[PDB]
Amino acid sequence: AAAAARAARAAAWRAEQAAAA
Amino acid sequence: SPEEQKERKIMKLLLKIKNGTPMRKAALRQITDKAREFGAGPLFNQILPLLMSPTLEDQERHLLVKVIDRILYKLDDLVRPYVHKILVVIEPLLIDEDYYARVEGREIISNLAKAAGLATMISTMRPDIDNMDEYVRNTTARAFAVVASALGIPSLLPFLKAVCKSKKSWQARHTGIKIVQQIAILMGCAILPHLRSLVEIIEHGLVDEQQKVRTISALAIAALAEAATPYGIESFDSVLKPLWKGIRQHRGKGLAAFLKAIGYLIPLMDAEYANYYTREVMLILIREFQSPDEEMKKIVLKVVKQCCGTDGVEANYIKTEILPPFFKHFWQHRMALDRRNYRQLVDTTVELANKVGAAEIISRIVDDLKDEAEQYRKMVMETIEKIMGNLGAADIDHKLEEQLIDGILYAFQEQTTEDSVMLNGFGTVVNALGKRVKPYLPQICGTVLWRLNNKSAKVRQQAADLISRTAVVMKTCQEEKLMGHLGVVLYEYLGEEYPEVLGSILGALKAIVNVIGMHKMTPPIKDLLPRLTPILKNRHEKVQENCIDLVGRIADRGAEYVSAREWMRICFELLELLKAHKKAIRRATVNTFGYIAKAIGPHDVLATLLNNLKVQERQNRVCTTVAIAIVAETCSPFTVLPALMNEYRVPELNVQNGVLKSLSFLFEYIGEMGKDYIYAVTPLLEDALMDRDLVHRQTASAVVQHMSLGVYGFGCEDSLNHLLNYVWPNVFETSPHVIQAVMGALEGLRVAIGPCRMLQYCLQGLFHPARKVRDVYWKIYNSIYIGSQDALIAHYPRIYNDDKNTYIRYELDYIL
Amino acid sequence: SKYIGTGHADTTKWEWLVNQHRDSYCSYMGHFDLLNYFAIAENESKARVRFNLMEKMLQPCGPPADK
Amino acid sequence: IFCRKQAGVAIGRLCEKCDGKCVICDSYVRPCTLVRICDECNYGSYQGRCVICGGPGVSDAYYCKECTIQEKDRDGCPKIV
RNA sequence: GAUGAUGUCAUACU
RNA sequence: UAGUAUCUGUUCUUAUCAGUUUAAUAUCUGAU
Ligand SMILES: *C[C@]1(O)C[C@@](C)(OC)O[C@H](/C=C/C(C)=C/C[C@@H]2O[C@H](C)[C@H](NC(=O)/C=C\[C@H](C)OC(C)=O)C[C@@H]2C)[C@H]1O
Ligand SMILES: [Zn+2]
Ligand SMILES: [Zn+2]
Ligand SMILES: [Zn+2]
Repeated sequence: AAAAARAARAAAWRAEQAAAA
Repeated sequence: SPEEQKERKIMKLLLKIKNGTPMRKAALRQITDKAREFGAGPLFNQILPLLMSPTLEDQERHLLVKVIDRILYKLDDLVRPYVHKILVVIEPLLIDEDYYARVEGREIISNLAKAAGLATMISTMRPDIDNMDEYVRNTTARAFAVVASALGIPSLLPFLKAVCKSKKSWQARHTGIKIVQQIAILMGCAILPHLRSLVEIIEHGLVDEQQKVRTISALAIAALAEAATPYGIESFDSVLKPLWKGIRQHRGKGLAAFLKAIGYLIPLMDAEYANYYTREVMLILIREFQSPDEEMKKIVLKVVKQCCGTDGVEANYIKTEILPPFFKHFWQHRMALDRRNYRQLVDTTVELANKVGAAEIISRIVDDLKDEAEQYRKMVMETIEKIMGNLGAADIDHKLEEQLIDGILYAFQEQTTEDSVMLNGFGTVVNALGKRVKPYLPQICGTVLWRLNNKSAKVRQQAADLISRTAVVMKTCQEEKLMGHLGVVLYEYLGEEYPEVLGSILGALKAIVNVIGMHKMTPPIKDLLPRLTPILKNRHEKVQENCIDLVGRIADRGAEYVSAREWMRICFELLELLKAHKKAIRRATVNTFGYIAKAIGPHDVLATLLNNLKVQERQNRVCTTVAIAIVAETCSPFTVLPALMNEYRVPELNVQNGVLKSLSFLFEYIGEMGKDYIYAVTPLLEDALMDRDLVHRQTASAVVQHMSLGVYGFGCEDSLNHLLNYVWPNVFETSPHVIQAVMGALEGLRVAIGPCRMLQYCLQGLFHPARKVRDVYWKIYNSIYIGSQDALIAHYPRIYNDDKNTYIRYELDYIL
Repeated sequence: SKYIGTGHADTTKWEWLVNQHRDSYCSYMGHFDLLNYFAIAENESKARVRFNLMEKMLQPCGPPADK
Repeated sequence: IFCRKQAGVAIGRLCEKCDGKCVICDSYVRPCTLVRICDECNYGSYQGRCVICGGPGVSDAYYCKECTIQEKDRDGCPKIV
């Protein structure tokens, strides 16, 4: 479900925020 | 009887004034116009018992005073036979404790004076000039001062000239000089054009045989000088030699009044004469330093504060001549037991440090920081606080620094009461020392930890507050291990049952996290935050605010060590606190929710919020709406609008109204940031503005208003013009909340697109045959005109002349 | 409603244009460059222009119509 | 329902229940300009009281940013009567 | 192709 | 709690003018 991919989505958001900055 | 009929009608009118809604305006207007017909007799006969009624409320008193003012203005010379009786009735009001009671008394008396004239006032008030009772004379003196304020000082000047030199009794001279004093006190700087005349009129009284006349003359000089500050010193030339000689002879309260007059005269002088004169009076002042009577000591302290604050009195003179006896005779433990002496000596000493230098004053009292008398310690600490808050610590050397450290340590350790003065003093001294308190910081944190382990929780609260106050300087001193230990002890004290101390502990923890950082923090964040999670449901606002701010800073700069599920749990608990009454908790909640949304991804929290949006249909839906806006302002809105608009395609309607309300508040909240998202939400707004449901039209108009006001001046004119074409046809809607939202949208669009476009939409129906169309379009025109009157000049259409009138604005048709 | 120059569904053409002209004259006397333009067009001082506009404030569109 | 008299030097206040609210449009977003009220609404026992309920005032009343943009701060004393 | 107005209805949302 | 909206039911001579009112109808008031 979404709970298994929640950490992957958070990591993808952190990677996007690192790439945007 | 006709008089009884008059009485009954006046009674009915006064009743309509006091208890009526309007009715008050009409009744007020008619009683001023019919004043001469009623006569001053029945009017004042009924008004005076009502005015002095013991059960009257303040605003009722203001209403009746306004009634009195109106009826007095038309009734001029008819009030004369009753002025004396009016006076006997009213003059206890002039000494009432209520300030507004005295203002209304002075206003009534001044209106009486301007209605009856100066002649009847002097003729009326003369037999009480030499009355035996002091309070009647005081009332008459205040009344004469207000009369002088009404008719002007020169109009009453010859009466004072005659009365102040009366050969018959000292009471008349005393009353005239008291009149001059009250004139000064009442009119302030307005006495300056006639200040010379008043001083010349009263100056002879200083060498009078009667002591009370000399005293009231000195007090009147002091009042005139205070009112004239900082001007008018030249007008006092002729008074300079008597007073200065008088203090070489008089003693007691007379000498006190003379010195007070001198102390108010000195700051008006230039540097040379101020120097000369304060050197002339310092011997008498220092002699009076040891007087036992407290009023004299207060007055001399006030005078030293005044004279030391004057330009021309050099710092070395104060150093060598003034400071040793001052500190030897005034700074004793006896004077610290009365509040007025306490406050006055503190302010005087601070003004002294303001002029002669901070260290010069500070070094003379630091050791008294270790006196066993706790009240003395509090006084000296407050003095140091005010002095150091004005000037800083740049003047303090190493020796005095160590003296200060030892003194504040001893004062903080031997503390038995929860004094906020000790807390603020410790905090400001340490924060002013800056990186210089670095060698003393171990024992200091030891004492804070000592007070952190006190059996009584209020001492612990004070210690935590001190931690929060000094965390920044402790960081810039680089002692992060003691700070970490402090964080560990506070975390061990997080199960505290008393809410204010726990809130202070949370504030201290926020300070410790801000100074040490999230990576080197002890305890780890992964253990700290779950401990903070159950504290969010506490009902006290201080614990709530502090814990929310702590969670927000943790989410801002140290969210690495916390999983996304714990942050979602925090968000779920935080959502309800957006509707709090206290604005500080709401602001903290907004900040913390934004930090969490910035830290974690948008997708999961946004999904939860949209789910909430669909399954609530209740009051907290707007809470959810606010949270969506927070996500959009803190994170980027392109992470919210796709999912928000894809959820809009479900045909359940109530969800669509929720989406629209969310968009409205979102645009209102993000403001200028929405300028890049007008096109993105334009099709949905097109859909909603043409939908059959009228609630959709109203909320969409709200979105248009918030949008137009948010993007004002950033070039979105065409998209708003397009949305204006869908907002406009709803101007004939009958539902009040809808036409209200339409008018709000039209006003926002007037701001954003300009009044010219709105006027272009308006001009056809301004003179439409249908009255309903004219009502609507003239309402819109009224809104545009009130908002944009001067701009419309450029936007009015060309209206041609006819056979009777000229309608062309020919000036605008000029071409050079 | 208490603001001079606003209107309603019974506003006549004469009153509306009188309001327009008075608003326009006050705007000319406020906006320095409008009055500058007008004082360059004719050959009159700015004070004379201000005087003329003030005399025009009494009846800028002439006497009104009946009914 | 608004007083709408000529405001003076008196500073409008808000109670603890409405701290941060805009008195014209009820919005809580972006306060901008300090509220001034007429002298009659601040006279006597009325000084420092809430401009919405007349209760005790604890903070300064503000017009929101949207109201000042639309010049709704220039319409007179907003004390509700 | 012009669906308005009213209540004893009845049913939904605030 | 009491406000709105949607279905059901009703919705007033295929006999002629004037007056109030209406953007015009409609409504109301009088005469044939
Ligand atoms: C004057 C009052 O009208 C009096 C009274 C009794 O009126 C019924 O109480 C009013 C208070 C109402 C409150 C506090 C309503 C809660 C609302 O909560 C929603 C979710 C909104 N919240 C926000 O806008 C929150 C945060 C914003 C973004 O940030 C800030 C700093 O405000 C609005 C209301 C607060 C009282 O006004
Ligand atoms: Zn007011
Ligand atoms: Zn209030
Ligand atoms: Zn507002």
